[PDB]
Amino acid sequence: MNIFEMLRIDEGLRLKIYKDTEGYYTIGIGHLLTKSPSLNAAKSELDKAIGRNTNGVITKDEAEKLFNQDVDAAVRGILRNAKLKPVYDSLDAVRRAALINMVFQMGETGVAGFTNSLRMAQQKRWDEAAVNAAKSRWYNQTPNRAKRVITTFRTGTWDAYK
Ligand SMILES: [Cl-]
Ligand SMILES: [Cl-]
Ligand SMILES: [Kr]
Ligand SMILES: [Kr]
Ligand SMILES: [Kr]
Repeated sequence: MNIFEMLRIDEGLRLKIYKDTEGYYTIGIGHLLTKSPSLNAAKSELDKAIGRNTNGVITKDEAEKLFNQDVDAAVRGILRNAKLKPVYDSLDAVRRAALINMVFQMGETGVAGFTNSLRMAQQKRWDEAAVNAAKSRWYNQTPNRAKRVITTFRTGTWDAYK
């Protein structure tokens, strides 16, 4: 199991523009197109992303390309975030994956806000931090995913993903 496999399980794969749980236009493997209501806006954003006239549909290949990019940007964002980088570096590899997952899903920003947990996470207080992260809109909104991610973070194993 690795980060790609993990997020691929958590975000799925859709070839046609769809709305996420939040109702935002998205495509591929969790590739948010836009926050705007405009499906037109969304095709435009899509076209620009792919470099062609998609007409709201991409191939698998295209989807995996956005995904590679998105994973990559997620990692690089972490590493340029001053709050984040140090937690990251302190982590073992499974746990690092958990952090990247959250960052991909919520942004450096949304993640920036788990300060209380993350501190505990920097401290190796697996249980404490896990319980605190649970007190989050994040968890209440996508409890099953949230659960898998928090378990991975806490245990440092992929059990949740088997
Ligand atoms: Cl893009
Ligand atoms: Cl979920
Ligand atoms: Kr955390
Ligand atoms: Kr955690
Ligand atoms: Kr966490």
